[PDB]
Amino acid sequence: SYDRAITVFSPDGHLFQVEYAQEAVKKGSTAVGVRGRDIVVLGVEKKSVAKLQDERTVRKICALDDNVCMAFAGLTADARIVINRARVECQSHRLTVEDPVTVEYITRYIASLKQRYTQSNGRRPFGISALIVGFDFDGTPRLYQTDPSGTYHAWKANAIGRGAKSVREFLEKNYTDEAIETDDLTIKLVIKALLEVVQSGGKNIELAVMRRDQSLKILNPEEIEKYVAEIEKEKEENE
Amino acid sequence: SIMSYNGGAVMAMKGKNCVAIAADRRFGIQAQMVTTDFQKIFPMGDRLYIGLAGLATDVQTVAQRLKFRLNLYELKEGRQIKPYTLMSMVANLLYEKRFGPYYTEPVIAGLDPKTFKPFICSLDLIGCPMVTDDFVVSGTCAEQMYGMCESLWEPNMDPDHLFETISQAMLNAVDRDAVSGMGVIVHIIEKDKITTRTLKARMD
Amino acid sequence: GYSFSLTTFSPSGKLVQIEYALAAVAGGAPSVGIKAANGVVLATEKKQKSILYDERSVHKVEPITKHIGLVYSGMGPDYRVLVHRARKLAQQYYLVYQEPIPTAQLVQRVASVMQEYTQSGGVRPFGVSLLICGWNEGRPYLFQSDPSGAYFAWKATAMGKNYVNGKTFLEKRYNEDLELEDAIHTAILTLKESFEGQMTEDNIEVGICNEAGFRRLTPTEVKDYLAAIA
Amino acid sequence: RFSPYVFNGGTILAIAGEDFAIVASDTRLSEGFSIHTRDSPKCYKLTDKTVIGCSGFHGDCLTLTKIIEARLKMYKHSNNKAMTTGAIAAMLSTILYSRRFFPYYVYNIIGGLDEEGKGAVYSFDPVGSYQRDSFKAGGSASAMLQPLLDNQVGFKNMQNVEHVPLSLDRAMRLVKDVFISAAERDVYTGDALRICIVTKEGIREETVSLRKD
Amino acid sequence: RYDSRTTIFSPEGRLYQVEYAMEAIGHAGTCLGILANDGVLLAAERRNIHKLLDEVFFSEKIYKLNEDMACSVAGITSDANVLTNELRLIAQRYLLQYQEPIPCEQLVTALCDIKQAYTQFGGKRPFGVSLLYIGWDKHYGFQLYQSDPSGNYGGWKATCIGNNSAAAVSMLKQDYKEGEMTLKSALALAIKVLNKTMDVSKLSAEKVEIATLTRENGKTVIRVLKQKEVEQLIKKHEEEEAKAEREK
Amino acid sequence: TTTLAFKFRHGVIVAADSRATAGAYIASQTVKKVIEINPYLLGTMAGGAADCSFWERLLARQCRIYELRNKERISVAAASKLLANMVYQYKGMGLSMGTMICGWDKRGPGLYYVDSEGNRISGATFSVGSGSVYAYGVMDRGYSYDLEVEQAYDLARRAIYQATYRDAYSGGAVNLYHVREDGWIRVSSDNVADLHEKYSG
Amino acid sequence: MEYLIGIQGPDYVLVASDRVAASNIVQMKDDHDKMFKMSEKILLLCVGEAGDTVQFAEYIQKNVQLYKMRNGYELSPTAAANFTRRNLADCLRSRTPYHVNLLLAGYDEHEGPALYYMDYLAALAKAPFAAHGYGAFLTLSILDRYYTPTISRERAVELLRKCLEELQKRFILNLPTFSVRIIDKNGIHDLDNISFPKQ
Amino acid sequence: YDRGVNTFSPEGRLFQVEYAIEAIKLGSTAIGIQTSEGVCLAVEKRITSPLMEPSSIEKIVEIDAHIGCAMSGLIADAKTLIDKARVETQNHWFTYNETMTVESVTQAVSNLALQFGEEDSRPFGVALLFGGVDEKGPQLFHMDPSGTFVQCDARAIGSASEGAQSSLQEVYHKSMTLKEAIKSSLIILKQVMEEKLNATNIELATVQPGQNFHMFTKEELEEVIKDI
Amino acid sequence: NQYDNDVTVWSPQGRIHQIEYAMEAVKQGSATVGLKSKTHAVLVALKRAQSELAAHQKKILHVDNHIGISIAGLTADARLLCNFMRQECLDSRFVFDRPLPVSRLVSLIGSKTQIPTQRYGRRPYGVGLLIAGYDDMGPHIFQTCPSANYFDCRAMSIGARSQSARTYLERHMSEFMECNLNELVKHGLRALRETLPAEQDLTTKNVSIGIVGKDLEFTIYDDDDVSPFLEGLEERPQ
Repeated sequence: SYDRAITVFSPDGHLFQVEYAQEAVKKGSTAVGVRGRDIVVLGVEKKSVAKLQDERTVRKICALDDNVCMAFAGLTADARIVINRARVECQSHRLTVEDPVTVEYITRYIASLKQRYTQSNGRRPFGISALIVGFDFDGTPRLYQTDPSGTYHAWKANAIGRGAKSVREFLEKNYTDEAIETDDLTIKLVIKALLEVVQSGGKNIELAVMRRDQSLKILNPEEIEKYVAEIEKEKEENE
Repeated sequence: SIMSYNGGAVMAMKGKNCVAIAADRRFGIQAQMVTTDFQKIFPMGDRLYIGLAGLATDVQTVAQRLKFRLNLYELKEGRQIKPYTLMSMVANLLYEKRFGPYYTEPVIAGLDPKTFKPFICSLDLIGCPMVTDDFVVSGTCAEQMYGMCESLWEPNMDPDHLFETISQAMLNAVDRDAVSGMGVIVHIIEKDKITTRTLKARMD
Repeated sequence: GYSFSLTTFSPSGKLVQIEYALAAVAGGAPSVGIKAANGVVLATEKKQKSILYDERSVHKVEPITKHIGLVYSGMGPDYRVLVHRARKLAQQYYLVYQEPIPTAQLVQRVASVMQEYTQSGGVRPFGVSLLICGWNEGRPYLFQSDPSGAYFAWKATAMGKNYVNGKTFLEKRYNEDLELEDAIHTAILTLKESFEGQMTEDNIEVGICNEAGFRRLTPTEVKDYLAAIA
Repeated sequence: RFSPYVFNGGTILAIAGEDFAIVASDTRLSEGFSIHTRDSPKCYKLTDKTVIGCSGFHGDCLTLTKIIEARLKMYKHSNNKAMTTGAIAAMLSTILYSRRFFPYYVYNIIGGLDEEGKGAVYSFDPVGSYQRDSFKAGGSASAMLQPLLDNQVGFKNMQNVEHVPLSLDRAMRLVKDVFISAAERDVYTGDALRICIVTKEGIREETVSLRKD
Repeated sequence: RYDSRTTIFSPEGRLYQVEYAMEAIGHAGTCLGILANDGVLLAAERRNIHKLLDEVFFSEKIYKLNEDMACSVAGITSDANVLTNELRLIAQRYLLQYQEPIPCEQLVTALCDIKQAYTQFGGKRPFGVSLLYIGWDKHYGFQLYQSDPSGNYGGWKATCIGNNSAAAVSMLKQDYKEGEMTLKSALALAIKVLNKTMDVSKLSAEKVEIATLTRENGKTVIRVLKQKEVEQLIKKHEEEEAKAEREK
Repeated sequence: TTTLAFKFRHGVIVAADSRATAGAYIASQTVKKVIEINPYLLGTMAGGAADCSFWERLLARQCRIYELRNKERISVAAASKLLANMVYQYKGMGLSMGTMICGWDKRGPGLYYVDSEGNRISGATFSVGSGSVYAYGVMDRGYSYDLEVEQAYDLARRAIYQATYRDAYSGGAVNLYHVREDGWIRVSSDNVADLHEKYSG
Repeated sequence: MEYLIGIQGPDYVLVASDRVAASNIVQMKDDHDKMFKMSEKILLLCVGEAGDTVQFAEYIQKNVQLYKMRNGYELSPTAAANFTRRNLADCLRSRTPYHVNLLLAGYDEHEGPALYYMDYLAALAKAPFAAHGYGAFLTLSILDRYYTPTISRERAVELLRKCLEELQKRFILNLPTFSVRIIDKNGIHDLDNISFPKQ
Repeated sequence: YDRGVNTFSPEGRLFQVEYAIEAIKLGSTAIGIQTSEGVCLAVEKRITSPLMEPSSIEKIVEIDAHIGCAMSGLIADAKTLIDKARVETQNHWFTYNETMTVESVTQAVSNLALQFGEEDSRPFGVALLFGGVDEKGPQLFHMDPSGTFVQCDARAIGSASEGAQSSLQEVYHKSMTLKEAIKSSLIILKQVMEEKLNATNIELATVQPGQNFHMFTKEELEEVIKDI
Repeated sequence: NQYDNDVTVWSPQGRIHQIEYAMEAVKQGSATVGLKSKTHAVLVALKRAQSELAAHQKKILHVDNHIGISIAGLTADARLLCNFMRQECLDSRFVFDRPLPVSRLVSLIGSKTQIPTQRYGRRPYGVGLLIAGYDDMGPHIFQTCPSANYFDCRAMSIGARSQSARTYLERHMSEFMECNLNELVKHGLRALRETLPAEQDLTTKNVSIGIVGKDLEFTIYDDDDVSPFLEGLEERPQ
């Protein structure tokens, strides 16, 4: 049971050290994200503040360019490097080619950076998994994800973190064939999906939206408190 | 020449227990002025200044590289820097660009950090130090500044007559120069305090 | 299983190989350093195996600059490496600043040299601790480094074999101020504390730091102190 | 002091036929006011359907010819087939541009058959720009040969003359007549005339003498 | 087992060499910093105060690093001197480039990227050093930060790290102040906390150290206050202890 | 050498001559000075023969890889920018290059101008060459944004004819390309001696 | 050759350039832009060689945007100006020097407005007004005549019009149109374009 | 013994490359057939989620406008080999004004299929099928992580490899047509996959001599399914 | 077995086992037979099918106009030594403007394969080269080995079960120097048929023949021009 090198194949053909990095993702905070008609949205599960520290330095959602977003899991040491690297590449692309950076180009860079970083010994792979959301490529909303093996991949709705399997099974019974228009309805989908949190405290949610033309809009814990109230109010009417 | 591209004049003079330093204010390309508030005297700790003259690129560049090496020095040692130590530091920085040299000629003036002893020196553009006991000058209008200082300098002078001597030296020598002028600033420092005055000069 | 390499930890504590290198310092020759009011006294123990060995060939008390001396307790051949390193490093200060390097400043840098051999992973650390002395800006100084890379400042200390007896001796034996001469009389008395044989002018070797510079003693000078030494 | 170039003279002619190609050159090798040899043909059979000519500085003509023959073998063991006429012309432009800042002083003309069995002529410059033509004349006597071939082959500046394509036998006497007129007025031309004919049956060679002065 | 280099991952799956490094911080000294309006402070513990030493530096835990920031330290001394020489050299590189001081967070992220990078590349030992940060800037004023051997950090209002620094946090939450955060209220809180951790009775002034950082007319002075004025701070706490039991 | 390019309501018109000289000696009369980069891009040859031929072929090598990776054609502003950065690395080493980049884009028509000095500029009308200044007069007198298709064909064909008349280094045939939304299309290629009888009457 | 102008106010910075992109006799482009929004309160004006203007100023353009995305806040106009000077002086003693002339216009929330001057030899200056090009000679003495430190933004546009009409009179180059910006506490506002009916 | 590529067995052999062939076996199946009218090609998608966007899963990529591709095994190793194979045909056109032949594409690809320990890393985990129409007509090739390059007339790899190849030798002959061989292919596919075959489980790719465009089928595939 | 890990480690008997194992990799490939007359050197190899409808993997490959080689062992080290082989041949054409002597080409191969048999970090080349050639002194047949001991020989057969081919060649090696081009070839492919199990036959699709001659460039025949060679044979003596 040799699991102590990254360049060795198992006799049934596996790379267990690549496989062990994805177990480190499952100890991370959950984050979901859907794409809408025009407005995309993503939400995170924020852990409890320990009463004696500032909370503007626990940032889990960042923007690479002015029109693309980012949510991750895993461990924050390896996450900070990939964020700081991808801010350079989406900026250096704009210099070499005068367009803004598409959402598909920047995920190939992050995946290829995690790709070549797997192959050599003495390079412990990045134990994070990212979600890249942006309605950037000419009015078209897209969201992708990454993987510690280095495989970028496109979904229409997503969940990561601890117990994402419950959320992914939840969305398939919830994400209707009705494309949820009236974008507060789409936000009400995510807040209801994150209302099936591991704990669902109600005051522990940070959602971030983008109306495809503005900048990033972090919601406030009075507007987000309004949407939690109407979810319980409309659920009481169903009985 | 390249030294005559922007002009400039820096003068230092030793007193009894005090020391004075002065410079002009004009910044300009060869014949066209630009502004009259160009800094050429930089503080390096307390009771110890430095003056730079020559190419205005290397004036701002050397003053930032020297400040880079000074703050690393004053943190590995709790003490401040001695005036001889700064002169050896600057001459090291200039000689590293032996064949690509910075076009500036520094002037260092200051007191001893422990005692009251004044200190003046000046360097070449490749780092030949030169300590004196009366005055040092640098800039384009060098020969005008030698003619004034050889006649007006006295050995043991109070801070009153030291101020009046370096004022009359700088006002008369710079008005004979073409590419220097537009105001003169004077720092006179001593053990107790630091006095900075600006003089009423010809703005032509 | 952790005692064979250097680049990894133990699950509870600290590095094993650096602790084993400190065991080599304890098996060295004894040495004493005493900081007096006006100077610093170094003293060591120099016994040859046979009568055949010349005593005037290899020295222990060793100058670095004109005011900086240095001894050790450990392995002699590793000592000669970082002496020659500390020589060349002392000149590089003097080429830049045109001023003799203060004794606090070498020990910043010499410990950073001994730092670098504790890195990965095919080198061994030193097996030498040091005692560094000097009289810079009136006040004297007495420092001590180690193969880990730490560095301190003693009033008086001792290293080598039977140091714990010499620690308990000098703990009882130090005051705040004596002169440089009385420091010499009490530095030979503590070297005599753990000794085997007749202490002559060649069994020991002593160097001092005046404010007038560093110098090591001649055997005639060391005889006349050891003559009528308590 | 040392200068790395010298001029050696020479004249290269190529004509793309309907199903053939004719490449001709003189054999005189000169320098300054001297004759090194009277036997130095500039034709080089690359393949069975491609002949190249090289003029200008002779030391670069020997180097550039040996570079091309190496890369023909490198193509063949890597691709199990021989290069076409158009593939060599595309390869040579990269080779000539590869020394853009220390150039070959060589004028080049590649003549040969295409994949359809028709003539093809590619002219060049010392830096590596090329185009396909029907006929080109390169070398020292190039200015003495282009205006005549425009009259006979291209039928330029002629009124009420029909355009019959050039047969093989008519094209032979055109090549033999232009070098006789060129050898009278040019000093870097004479002593022989080596002619190579590329058809669908192989490569024929033919030598006609010229004046020896 | 999984006792090899920092690479690899364990199954299930975590990083044991980082855990051995982060756990080993509990054998170090003791350092802490407190909330303050118009100021910030640090406190630390003298270890090994045997009487044959000199204290020729008079500043051991504390390193004034830029001009308006300092830091404590806890862990291996060999790795401690490497980082402090690096970290001062980061701040002057920023100052050379912009002619403005480093704004107290991207200094911290610059070091934590270096401290991280020995966990990914083999074969290096991770830094067994945790340390604090105090400073002032243009954007947020007085700040506190908490370095880790992993390369992770966090901005705190009052924290502690070191030997017995698992129960000292409980007294900080029991004595949490907000709004009222004056220095004399903050200095009086600090001597009480070290009294719980240190089992040395009567709390000798030679066993502690207090460094403060205030803001005065645009200077940001840094005070490493001497042993004479620690005495009025200790006996004030000794006075308040005897008075507090008069209700019983 | 004379090239011109202008964009209007119905796409972009490209026209050029075909004479290449060597000193006072005419090398050829049938030089294709409009380099067909793609089915959707066109480039010109103005100043230096092998320099404009090489770097635009290297650009055509580059844009195809961009299309295979991203499953989408490159924009005109992007292809102009990539050519500007490749040439700028050899600045001062003696390259001659003055080409233009033409093509339809998602933003519409596209017309950029590229020097060997690094003058990447956009615009509506351009004319590059030795006889370029002879073309700016006759084109700008007749230019309108709302010209017809057959009218714009007669404008560019006239403008090359007036340039080859005064200039000595311009002659041969007159090529003419038309950039449409789907792709470029070759219009015609006329000899000057045939245009001389038409224009004189 | 081409022209820049730098009128500084008490709480605003008025900048203007020309719109000409000539090639050695002809004037290829008459609506050219020389204005580079580095940030939401910082402009950049660049005049120099044919290639060095676009290559250098876009290198500064994208590099200041990296500071914004990575730290979350914006550079001051002082530090943004003093970063550019570091990049010319390092790249000066090399085989590839840049030959451009710059001036910087910024507004600070703490320091108010600011104007900086830059030579191709990388010298900084803090000026109440500046200009570049050959037209800088004729015009800045007019601007030296009627300048008041406490001037309103309506007088400054009028003083700009006085400054440009004499360049229409005694300057050999054509220069018909002039684009104008303004920077205040809100941000970069674009004023109307300035053109000239000559006769 | 094995534990590393720099080691022999007493018998042969690797023992490291043998394990790389095993990593192919858990990939998805893929069938390509060479026929004189042109090369058809088929693959199975194995979609997990409905939220999972289907066209982000690539199995047929376009190397050049006359050469297709098909893969199995590790996707992470595959994206490197696809990237070079596009560049190698592109450089060959740049210096020869012609299209690289299908056989000589894979020569350039196999030249770093075997570089894994031959420097001065591990072998790859991916098998490939290359189909194209060059000047010798239509061609179909196959490689492996051991770089062993070979020509096949109708090949099937991935999982269900042996189960396909036994059934695939039954129906193949030299005088097939292209429309015959497409429906001959997906009969084998629904025998060897587990789901009911529909328009979302598989995708096709055909290259023809006169039809260098359209190495694909886009919902004409629905018409082929009901023609079973 | 603890000495059986690296090329560097000697055994306590003096035999490095890693070189001994690369000899066994040569026996995994198929058999191939080379021989020569006074004027003609002919090497004949045996193809092996991968499946029923896949093409047969080639063995004989062209190097230069006077040198062609056969192969046995790993296909990785096959093309790796081939690219080194072709590079050295055209350098003598470029520099000296002559073809290489065949004998001193093989000494370059032994110097090539020596270094990875001594330094750590690289395996030996498991490969089975048979070389035919023409220098100025006539035809040559060479073999190599992963132990870098290259042998001059007049007939040789290596690969799987290639001993039965060697026993045929020893009782006919006197006949080889005198026969012409024609039966020299079918002296050689009478030797391959004893490296076959007796139930299948040497067909057209599974054999290759390469001939280099004194006036003949090295030519590879396959699957269509083998039929003028396969005529005029007897059946197997069963």
